[PDB]
Amino acid sequence: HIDLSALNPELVQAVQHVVIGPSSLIVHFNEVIGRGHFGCVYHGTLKIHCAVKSLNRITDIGEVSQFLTEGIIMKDFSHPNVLSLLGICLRSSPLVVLPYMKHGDLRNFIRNETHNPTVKDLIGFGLQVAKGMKYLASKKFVHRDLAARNCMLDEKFTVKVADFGLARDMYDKEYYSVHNKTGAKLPVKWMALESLQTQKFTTKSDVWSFGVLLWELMTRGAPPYPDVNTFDITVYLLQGRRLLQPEYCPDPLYEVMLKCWHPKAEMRPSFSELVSRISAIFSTFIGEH
Ligand SMILES: COCCOc1cnc2ccn([C@H](C)c3nnc4c(F)cc(-c5cnn(C)c5)cn34)c(=O)c2c1
Repeated sequence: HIDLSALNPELVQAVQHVVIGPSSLIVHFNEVIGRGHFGCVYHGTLKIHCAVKSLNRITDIGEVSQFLTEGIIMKDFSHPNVLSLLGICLRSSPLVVLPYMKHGDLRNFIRNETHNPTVKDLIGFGLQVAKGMKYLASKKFVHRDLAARNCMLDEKFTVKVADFGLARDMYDKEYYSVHNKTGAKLPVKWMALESLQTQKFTTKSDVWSFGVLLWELMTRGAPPYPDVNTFDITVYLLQGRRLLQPEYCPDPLYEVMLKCWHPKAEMRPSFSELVSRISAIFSTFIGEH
């Protein structure tokens, strides 16, 4: 039930634009297209193709006014490299309605044997992520879980930063480790040093994660630091170590990665700078699909 008075009065008007009437959404529960810890994702027809995420694997949604507020904030985000929220549908837990992303998550796409992106293509995927993150950062939004598994591609191969707001989940449980003091399940191999120490996330720790994501692109989806175990990553990094330069990664792109992993968070490049530097490197290449 929607209690309009429980919302901030400023936001009441925006509710009509986020809520999807059940007569407008056919959900095909016969075919799972995504699996999160908090719930499964299904085909949906809104005629446009959509992805419908359940949150029923969680025992409770939380404060319904807060859930709507998150929806309202999220729907106002609009950028070609950020996954949009189409809306929220209520059933007698609510369903989150996202655009259909035909080619799935970026990591699986670059690992796929049937597709063959060139080096220029891979750098271009990187640039598209950088633009999405420049936009999210301009809205003061900290992602906290940027990684190739958490970006998706549509039918035109447009790359979108995903896995945030009401779509946030663990879609590959392998890469999340339980903190012993806090219990939080953390993507430690994508995390900045300071975040591993404090569990505080900033746009500058998203930039660190972005550097790792660039490394994933250039290795076509290799797992980072395979011979390091979970929270021993802090010890590993503090030995004076970083991920090695992939074979087909240009020297300037590796230099970009090293700047993203700067020990001083404030000395890491902004996402605007990353878009600028990467656009330059991208422009030096010929040949792409
Ligand atoms: C091969 O892909 C077939 C298309 O299936 C789709 C098509 N479109 C979508 C759209 C959204 N989602 C959920 C809500 C979602 N939202 N963000 C993400 C994300 F960042 C990653 C994933 C994901 C799914 N599987 N994996 C490995 C990662 C799923 N994500 C989906 O799971 C989803 C699944």
